[PDB]
Amino acid sequence: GHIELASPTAHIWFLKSLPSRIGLLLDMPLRDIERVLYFESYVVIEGGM
Amino acid sequence: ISAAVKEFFGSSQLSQFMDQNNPLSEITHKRRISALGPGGLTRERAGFEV
Amino acid sequence: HRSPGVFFDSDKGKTHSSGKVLYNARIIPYRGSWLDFEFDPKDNLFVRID
DNA sequence: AATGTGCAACAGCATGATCGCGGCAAGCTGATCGTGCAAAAGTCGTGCCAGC
RNA sequence: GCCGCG
DNA sequence: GCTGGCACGACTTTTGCACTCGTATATCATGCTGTTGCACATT
Repeated sequence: GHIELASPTAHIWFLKSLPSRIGLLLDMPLRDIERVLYFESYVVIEGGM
Repeated sequence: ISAAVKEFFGSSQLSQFMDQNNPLSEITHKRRISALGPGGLTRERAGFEV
Repeated sequence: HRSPGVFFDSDKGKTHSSGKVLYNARIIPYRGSWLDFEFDPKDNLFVRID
């Protein structure tokens, strides 16, 4: 069986461990991703102009 | 009131079945000092000195 | 259990591996929250609530 | 002579801290409403024929 | 959760 | 003639339905990572 989440969610397995896989894949500190993942701050994409 | 007093008297850290082998084990269990308990310390959290 | 009051401790002086002995005072109430006063090896007072 | 870079010290957090066995109580405690309507399903009081 | 056994 | 299990027209019960408001600590021992402070080479 399975559950459709209707909203993307993060895997605590990879987000929260001392060598954070997603954190160093993004080349950005864990605190920024933790803050953006809990709606404390936004993150922008593209916006070259 | 009744729930709190019964919960303490029946199901608590320091209210245990009294041993009944001989009168000696009874009398020993009655006058016992336990360092554990609610406001006390846990087994794994005690060092050599205690 | 520990009688409520004031207790000074020395942590045996092996915390920062510099040989500097750190003294900490602690106020334990019968019911409430404790107070800690601790020393930073740079010789700075510090207070710890709860 | 003022300046940018790489190295090191201090704080916070994750991890694990023996193996079997026996016995006794108490928690183990655990619920999302109604909604009001068709739509369906089921049920009940009643009448039916077939066996003795 | 507690107590004990080697 | 006497009796004892089968169907029918009202009544009665269930069910999707998906729709909103609504009290505590005190084990050390170790390793790893991140932030900040400081010595050294540079124009």
